[PDB]
Amino acid sequence: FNMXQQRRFYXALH
Amino acid sequence: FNMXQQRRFYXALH
Amino acid sequence: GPSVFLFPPKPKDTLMISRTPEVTCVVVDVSHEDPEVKFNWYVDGVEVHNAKTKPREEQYNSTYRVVSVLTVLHQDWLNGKEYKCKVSNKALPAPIEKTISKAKGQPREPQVYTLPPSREEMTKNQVSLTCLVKGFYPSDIAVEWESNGQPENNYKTTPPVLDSDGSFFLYSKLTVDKSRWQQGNVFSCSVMHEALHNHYTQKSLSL
Amino acid sequence: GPSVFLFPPKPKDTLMISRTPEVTCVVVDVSHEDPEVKFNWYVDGVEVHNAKTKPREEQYNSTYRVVSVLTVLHQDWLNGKEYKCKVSNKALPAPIEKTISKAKGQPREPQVYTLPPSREEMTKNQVSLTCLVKGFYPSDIAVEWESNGQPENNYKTTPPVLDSDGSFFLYSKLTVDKSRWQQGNVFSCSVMHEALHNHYTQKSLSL
Ligand SMILES: *[C@@H]1O[C@H](CO)[C@@H](O[C@@H]2O[C@H](CO)[C@@H](O[C@@H]3O[C@H](CO[C@H]4O[C@H](CO)[C@@H](O)[C@H](O)[C@@H]4O[C@@H]4O[C@H](CO)[C@@H](O[C@@H]5O[C@H](CO)[C@H](O)[C@H](O)[C@H]5O)[C@H](O)[C@H]4NC(C)=O)[C@@H](O)[C@H](O[C@H]4O[C@H](CO)[C@@H](O)[C@H](O)[C@@H]4O)[C@@H]3O)[C@H](O)[C@H]2NC(C)=O)[C@H](O)[C@H]1NC(C)=O
Ligand SMILES: *[C@@H]1O[C@H](CO)[C@@H](O[C@@H]2O[C@H](CO)[C@@H](O[C@@H]3O[C@H](CO[C@H]4O[C@H](CO)[C@@H](O)[C@H](O)[C@@H]4O[C@@H]4O[C@H](CO)[C@@H](O[C@@H]5O[C@H](CO)[C@H](O)[C@H](O)[C@H]5O)[C@H](O)[C@H]4NC(C)=O)[C@@H](O)[C@H](O[C@H]4O[C@H](CO)[C@@H](O)[C@H](O)[C@@H]4O)[C@@H]3O)[C@H](O)[C@H]2NC(C)=O)[C@H](O)[C@H]1NC(C)=O
Repeated sequence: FNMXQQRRFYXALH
Repeated sequence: FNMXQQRRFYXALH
Repeated sequence: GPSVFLFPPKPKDTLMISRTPEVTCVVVDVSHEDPEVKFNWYVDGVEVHNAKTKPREEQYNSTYRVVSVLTVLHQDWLNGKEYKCKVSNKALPAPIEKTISKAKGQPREPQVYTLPPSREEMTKNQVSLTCLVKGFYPSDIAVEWESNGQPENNYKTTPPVLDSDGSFFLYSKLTVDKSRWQQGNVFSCSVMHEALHNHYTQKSLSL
Repeated sequence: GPSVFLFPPKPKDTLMISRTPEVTCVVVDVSHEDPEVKFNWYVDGVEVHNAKTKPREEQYNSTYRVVSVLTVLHQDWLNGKEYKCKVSNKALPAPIEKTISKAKGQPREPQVYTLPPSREEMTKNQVSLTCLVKGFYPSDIAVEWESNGQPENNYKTTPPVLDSDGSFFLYSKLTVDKSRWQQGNVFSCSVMHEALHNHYTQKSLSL
């Protein structure tokens, strides 16, 4: 999977 | 547990 | 009458933005004579209309089974919204209703430890690589293995087990040809859970 | 009407001659108004009269629960005899009947491997000692831990997990103060199963 997209998702979750 | 009784049990099972 | 069961998304699918999480409503014991079933879906009380209902399917016991699937948002499921499936069929007195949401309780972060195969297992052609995952809450978790960029599929994982402090642990077992272990190939256990940073962590294991 | 559930002996109790194995018949959803329940027991069709029936007990949901216990012979249970419990109560149309016996299938011997705690777990005050048990059939098994002659109780064991060849594996986790591991104390994982010699094997684990 795309790690940079996962990181952006987690940072933006709220 | 008693190991010698367990061994006798297993040897005599039939 | 028919019976309704309502199923959550796979843990991984809720945690990883590459995936699409879905909630699944299964209607069983639907009779040959009346097999018409309607579904209605709601999120925190508000009706939603994006569900996709499958065509009915007969069973090997003369009855039907009908399945509806709802795609949900990761963040919604993770932030505790509630999902309700309502099922309608003539052979019911009234519609059956079922609701689900993410397990509740204070989250705790998994600790992940890799354990090499025992010396005594080397008499064998295949060996066991172990990943211990402990101290996590809630029990929803996903565990995978890789090597050299690519997934390894020859693993089995125990269910989560309640530990003495009320947290959970499990073990995952990857079975590999002894060759590959002894050649020095690098393996990794990857763990996905809500209380990890990025929802993801990976630990290596090698000779 | 009432409902009847019938339970096998604990694996250890069937395997170890120091123990007394018993089969347990539980009757639930017995009403306040008619709580009289009779039990009859049979072994390979032949009635036996050594069961001991408990006094009825009320539940927190207005209903009763009645339990009968039958002591059985180790060798009989192990050699595949069948145990039948018949339950009688006025609120039934007819007596309910339930039968059990040892899981069937070709037995295979467990392989037992001990795994020390990870280096990365040493930052902690307590550490995890692991026992991997694999390749066994049927799934009925017991696992314990000792040290210096005496039982260690601070362990948890996963359920048996089906492996890719149709055999079973599990892992047991003993949690110990890091002190004791580092002092060089010797621990053992003990495993009881029908397909082991003596029904018993023990593997050591230490620094
Ligand atoms: C006539 O024949 C029919 C059909 O053969 C029978 O129907 C069965 O009736 C049973 C009794 O009424 C019913 O039992 C309940 O089971 C559930 C658990 O069901 C799951 O696990 C089973 C395997 O152990 C499977 O058979 C089921 O299919 C089900 O599997 C899950 O399905 C999910 C939906 O697809 C799926 O999740 C989705 O998957 C997709 C991708 O595949 C996506 O990821 C998506 O995101 C997900 O949402 C799961 O992965 C999948 N899981 C699997 C395969 O493991 C159980 O919870 C329930 O428990 C109730 O009762 C207990 C007992 O007291 C109580 O403790 C509980 O609280 C609860 O109230 C029941 O035991 C069977 O499920 C059902 N068969 C079906 C649905 O196929 C009829 O009964 C027969 N008629 C008779 C006898 O008269
Ligand atoms: C009103 O209130 C009563 C009582 O509170 C309710 O009664 C309950 O009804 C349930 C539904 O009818 C019923 O569900 C079934 O459960 C069994 C599994 O039960 C075991 O595990 C449960 C915990 O998960 C326990 O609650 C049970 O007590 C039971 O525990 C076991 O008990 C054994 C006998 O003592 C014991 O073995 C012995 O132990 C001694 C020493 O202690 C010796 O070693 C001896 O050798 C042994 O023989 C076990 O150790 C012990 N195990 C434990 C504690 O884990 C389940 O199998 C069954 O499944 C049926 O249905 C499913 C679902 O589809 C199907 O898949 C299966 O094929 C099967 O047909 C049921 O789910 C509850 O058990 C029961 N409660 C009881 C008995 O206390 C009423 O229902 C309520 N009224 C209502 C709601 O109207």
